[PDB]
Amino acid sequence: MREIVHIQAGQCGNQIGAKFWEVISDEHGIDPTGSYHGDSDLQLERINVYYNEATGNKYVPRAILVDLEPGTMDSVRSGPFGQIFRPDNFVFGQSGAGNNWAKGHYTEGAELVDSVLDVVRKESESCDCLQGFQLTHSLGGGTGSGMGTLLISKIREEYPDRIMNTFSVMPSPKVSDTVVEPYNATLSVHQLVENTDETYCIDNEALYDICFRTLKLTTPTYGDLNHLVSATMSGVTTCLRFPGQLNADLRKLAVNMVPFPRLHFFMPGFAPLTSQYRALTVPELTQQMFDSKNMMAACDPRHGRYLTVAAIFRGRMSMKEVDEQMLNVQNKNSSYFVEWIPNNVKTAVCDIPPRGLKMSATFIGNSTAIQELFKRISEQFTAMFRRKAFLHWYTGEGMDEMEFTEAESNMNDLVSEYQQYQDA
Amino acid sequence: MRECISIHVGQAGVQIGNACWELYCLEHGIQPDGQMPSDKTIGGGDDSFNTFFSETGAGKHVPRAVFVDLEPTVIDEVRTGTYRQLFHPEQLITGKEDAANNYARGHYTIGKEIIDLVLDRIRKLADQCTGLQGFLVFHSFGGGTGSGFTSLLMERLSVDYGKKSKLEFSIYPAPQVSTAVVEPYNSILTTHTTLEHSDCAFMVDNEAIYDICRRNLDIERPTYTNLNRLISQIVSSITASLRFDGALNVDLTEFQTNLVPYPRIHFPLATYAPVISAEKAYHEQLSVAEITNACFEPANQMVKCDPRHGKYMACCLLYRGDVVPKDVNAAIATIKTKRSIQFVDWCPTGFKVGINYQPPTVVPGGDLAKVQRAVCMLSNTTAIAEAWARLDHKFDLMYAKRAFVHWYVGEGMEEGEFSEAREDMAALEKDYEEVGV
Amino acid sequence: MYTFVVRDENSSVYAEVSRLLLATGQWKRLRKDNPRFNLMLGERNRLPFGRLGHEPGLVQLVNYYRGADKLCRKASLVKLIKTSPELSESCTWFPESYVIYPGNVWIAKSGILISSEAHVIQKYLEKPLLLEPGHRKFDIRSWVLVDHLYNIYLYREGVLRTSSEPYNSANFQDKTCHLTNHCIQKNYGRYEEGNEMFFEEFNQYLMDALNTTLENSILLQIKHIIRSCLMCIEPAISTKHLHYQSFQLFGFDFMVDEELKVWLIEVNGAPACAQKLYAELCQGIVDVAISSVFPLASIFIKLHHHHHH
Amino acid sequence: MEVIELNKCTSGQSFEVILKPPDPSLEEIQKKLEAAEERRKYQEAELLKHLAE
Ligand SMILES: Nc1nc2c(ncn2[C@@H]2O[C@H](COP(=O)(O)OP(=O)(O)OP(=O)(O)O)[C@@H](O)[C@H]2O)c(=O)[nH]1
Ligand SMILES: Nc1ncnc2c1ncn2[C@@H]1O[C@H](COP(=O)(O)OP(=O)(O)CP(=O)(O)O)[C@@H](O)[C@H]1O
Ligand SMILES: COc1cc(C(=O)c2cccc(-c3ccc(C)c(O)c3)n2)cc(OC)c1OC
Ligand SMILES: Nc1nc2c(ncn2[C@@H]2O[C@H](COP(=O)(O)OP(=O)(O)O)[C@@H](O)[C@H]2O)c(=O)[nH]1
Ligand SMILES: [Ca+2]
Ligand SMILES: [Ca+2]
Ligand SMILES: [Mg+2]
Ligand SMILES: [Mg+2]
Repeated sequence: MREIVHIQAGQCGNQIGAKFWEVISDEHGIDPTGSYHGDSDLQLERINVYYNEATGNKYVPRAILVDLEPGTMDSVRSGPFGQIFRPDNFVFGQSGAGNNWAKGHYTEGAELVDSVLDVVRKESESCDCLQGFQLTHSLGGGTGSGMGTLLISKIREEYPDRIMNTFSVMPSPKVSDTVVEPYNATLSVHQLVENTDETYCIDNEALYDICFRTLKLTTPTYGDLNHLVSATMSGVTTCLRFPGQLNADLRKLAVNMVPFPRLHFFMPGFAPLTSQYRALTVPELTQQMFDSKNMMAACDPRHGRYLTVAAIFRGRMSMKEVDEQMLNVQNKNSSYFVEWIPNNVKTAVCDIPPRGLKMSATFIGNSTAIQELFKRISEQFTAMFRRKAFLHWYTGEGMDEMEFTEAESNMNDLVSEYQQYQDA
Repeated sequence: MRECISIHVGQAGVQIGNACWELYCLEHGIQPDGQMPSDKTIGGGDDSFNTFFSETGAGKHVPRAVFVDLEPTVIDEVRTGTYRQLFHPEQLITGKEDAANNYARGHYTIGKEIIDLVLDRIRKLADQCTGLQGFLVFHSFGGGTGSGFTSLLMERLSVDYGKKSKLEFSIYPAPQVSTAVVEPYNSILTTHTTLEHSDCAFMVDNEAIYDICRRNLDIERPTYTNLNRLISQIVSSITASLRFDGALNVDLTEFQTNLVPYPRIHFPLATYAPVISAEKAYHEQLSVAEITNACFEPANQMVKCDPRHGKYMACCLLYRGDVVPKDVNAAIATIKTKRSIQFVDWCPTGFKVGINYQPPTVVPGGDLAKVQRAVCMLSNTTAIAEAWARLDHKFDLMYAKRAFVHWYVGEGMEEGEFSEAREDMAALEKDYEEVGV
Repeated sequence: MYTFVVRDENSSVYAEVSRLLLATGQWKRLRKDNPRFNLMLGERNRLPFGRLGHEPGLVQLVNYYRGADKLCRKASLVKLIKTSPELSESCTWFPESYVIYPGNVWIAKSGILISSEAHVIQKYLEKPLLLEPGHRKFDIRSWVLVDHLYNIYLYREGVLRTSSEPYNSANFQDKTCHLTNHCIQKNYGRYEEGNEMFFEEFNQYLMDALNTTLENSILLQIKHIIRSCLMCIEPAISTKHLHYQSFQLFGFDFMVDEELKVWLIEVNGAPACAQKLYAELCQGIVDVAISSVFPLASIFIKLHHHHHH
Repeated sequence: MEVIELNKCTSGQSFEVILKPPDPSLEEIQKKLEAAEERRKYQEAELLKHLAE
């Protein structure tokens, strides 16, 4: 289990997806033409996980770029690392999806999906041992949301024994394109609950607040938010991308993080928050990574309990200090970690730090506090759905009201399920 | 002589195998290429060391070893490492995909497709043996391969080699050393399924070894290399009597007879002194009294527990170095008066002593200092049930909520196998208490 | 912030040690089943000692000594004294006791029988010391705190659990004058409040009626008995060099006979204090047994005597 | 304290010292492995049926 196939879908999917490849290609010393110009051997020992080796000692991202309009993907090709992607893996329709889940899932996306799958199969075929897939997308638009979850469903049919992973950006009125986002996210969450093993919940509310409050950026662009997303993505993929101690893969992560199959929605976080000169002491990293102000999902971890936790430290530091500090928060905040899963916090260290920082920490929590995210979207949904407002956009693409009622129920179930274990 | 096959399942098994075979090679004067200059019978023999090594016409000495892992990375470091010429490639067996810390995946799913291959490579070694005793099996309780594939091997080894003895070296899981959350489940499952198939099993709690490395080797944050090098000294002690001239514990059957009167209660507590740092400039060498006395201190045990609140069924003292019988008996006389050493009423209060005059060998550049004399006590105390209770409690906590269970069921395993395995462990805890109070 | 759990709700003593710790602002109480504690305040039966001291990063302490039940049950207390050389079968301060399973006056106990006809049969002290005015039996309760280092701390205040019925040689079946237990009595408080004479008053009686002191006539023999009993079992129960540590409050029960000779009756593993003394004793447990291991931001007498021979 | 059964050699010696006197078959394994492969392949069928819907 080494190779991963990366898929990025829609405006948001391709934007954050493009930053991920910029960030991680700099860490593995791959330039914008695909040539290695690094210094350590540790940069290339697990390069197979995300890149294929081509003729002339080039590295090509195992990346499939999907959209239902050409705009964003043309920006990616024009952009700084655009030339590194395999040109055959740009798969794109022309008419767009108009921020409509139904267009993505049932009509426009249907027309395009089989050709995405042909590239997925192509990339899969030349993998020695495929461990699974990761998708970058939002749940608030139409392509990444609707088509993205169509793909997920299809990939599960063809590769039922491989791991499905998502970086799923959740919508918020603070960072909002259209009023139908709550509908699009509720239809997608139902898909994610059934058809994925792990989902990183990036809430745009939380990214905005981090940019506003805890970084002093008065007017945040999507690029400012996507700086935070790409840094977290680098964070959570560290163990996959460098050696080593725990032979780290998607399945082992899934087995240990997910005590109940539906509850696989993780609350990622990063320390230190950037946009520095002083390096953080190991106590500070440990305080900050566990701090609400550093979480990428707008939930108070104090309103729930941790089922499982995975913390990944990056840089040259005393592991003695790390273990003491990691034991200090568990023993000083012990009510917030469930007693019925012994030793639920798992710590890992990697010697190489990310660009810019001397040391850093990535947090991955399966907290029952995530319910707040789903309740927030369930309320925004019901506000509109009780008056059947904006439904014509979907019913015009063949969907029934029944399908909305179902998704509403399936999400409120998810919320009940998280509540069961927060009091248990 | 009678040949012994060592089997190393999983990462923990394999890396501990590496450590042991490195040490054995140093002890018998066998080199990385596999030549043994001090051997005069070229091409063969029936010396005590031949129980663990076969020989070839060109003079190579070859471990009676099978390394089995469901993924290649760890055994690939044996294939490319210091002792690459030592093993025949057919002894080193790897899969493609590990068991993701899942008993069921190791036992049922990925086990089924590889069990026949491994038994075949085991048969290739059993056919080179004039009179096979049986097997030493090394594994973790926590790993999926270590828990799951081991238990299926132990099932099949009972069928194909019903006459032969099976000893375990088992690594019990510890939060302080790369534990996953599901290892308590894995530990109970494999313990249940392996219980009837194992004659004598030596548990090594990673917690105990880790603190020994902190306290006595001054190692801030012990690595697997530190832990394994130390575990292999305890292993060498225990297997010394199979590989060297002597009259205590000369075959695998004797380990069962001397240490295991009640067949289910077959987990002897190992205790080991002295453990001393090679970076320590000034060290006053410890005596026979002081190291025999160190055998009754919990801080030196392979599992932390309190023998004073339990009862002994058997006690062996295996000395390595400058020791003579009268020094041992004088130390035993002193210690009996000071400490609480209660035996069961149906067993003779006593000690079977084994002394080998060659002091312990140390790996050059290792963490352990050379010592004039050392000892490994093997005592079958009921105190070791303390470890079963801890492990059982963690299982109960998670299993009350059905936490993680779906991953096991998803590999074809029935939910009932959990509570079944836990009932055997409930019976096991009760056996210890009857015998012990 | 140190942490503790509570697993005995009946414990009058550790109820107060629980409340004193919380009201320091430096000790959080956790749930009964939370493994991540510095201090257990454990159960009486089935206390899970095998789970203690295996929590990385916590130093764990508990208010019971595993193995201390051997001194605290009646059946095994007799068996301890008959078998150990350091308190021989010719032990002068223990009433001649025997064990058979289910002046020649005896007593049976584990519902108490006193006759010559009729678990443990014990020599009944026919000629006990009698406090006047009253002509009445009493027993002395001494509180002992053994800390993690095995320092034996005797609390300076004890109590006489008195009777209030004249003692009788011919009449055994009447239990109120022979058995001096606080529960069995409730003349309940005629001579002293609640049948409780504290050490200051009892010292003065001895000075007046007997021309001696509490320290000389009785308390030296108590200190010898406590120290003889605890040093006997130290190898079996000491938590020096162990992965968790233990302390324990013990309650020693004594009888003083006519010629001022002190006799051990029972050692009590989970003792209740006396109503007045809770305040001072429970604070001393905290100072000496708990805060020594877990320091924050003398009421005892230490028992030790290395005589050379 | 009696020191019995003393045996010696050049590499060591050994003795005892007393202070006081007093399986399922190949069919059934391949069976219940295959019973778990059925439940595995049943679960995969209910998935591929649910996806066909
Ligand atoms: N003492 C020691 N323990 C180890 C070693 N490697 C792993 N462990 C322990 O074994 C448990 C994990 O099991 P492993 O043996 O690594 O797993 P595996 O058997 O390879 O199984 P999968 O990876 O699940 O296929 C944990 O308790 C680890 O601390 C080692 O080299 N020495
Ligand atoms: N050998 C003896 N001689 C005189 N009196 C005796 C005696 N044995 C017992 N008693 C009396 O019987 C009473 C109760 O007996 P005992 O002290 O054995 O039980 P107990 O369990 O109630 C003490 P506690 O519960 O306070 O620890 C004592 O107060 C004592 O006066
Ligand atoms: C995909 O990135 C990660 C992978 C892993 C693992 O592969 C892994 C292996 C063994 C055990 C665990 C684990 C994970 C979580 C918990 C709560 C646990 O008890 C064990 N994981 C691990 C990661 O985090 C350290 C990864 O994130 C980068
Ligand atoms: N964090 C982040 N969110 C985005 C970005 N682009 C769009 N979004 C969010 O994604 C949703 C709109 O979906 P979008 O990806 O544009 O639609 P699609 O192209 O049809 O999938 C809204 O909630 C936006 O706030 C981005 O670059 N970063
Ligand atoms: Ca069309
Ligand atoms: Ca030879
Ligand atoms: Mg848009
Ligand atoms: Mg492994």
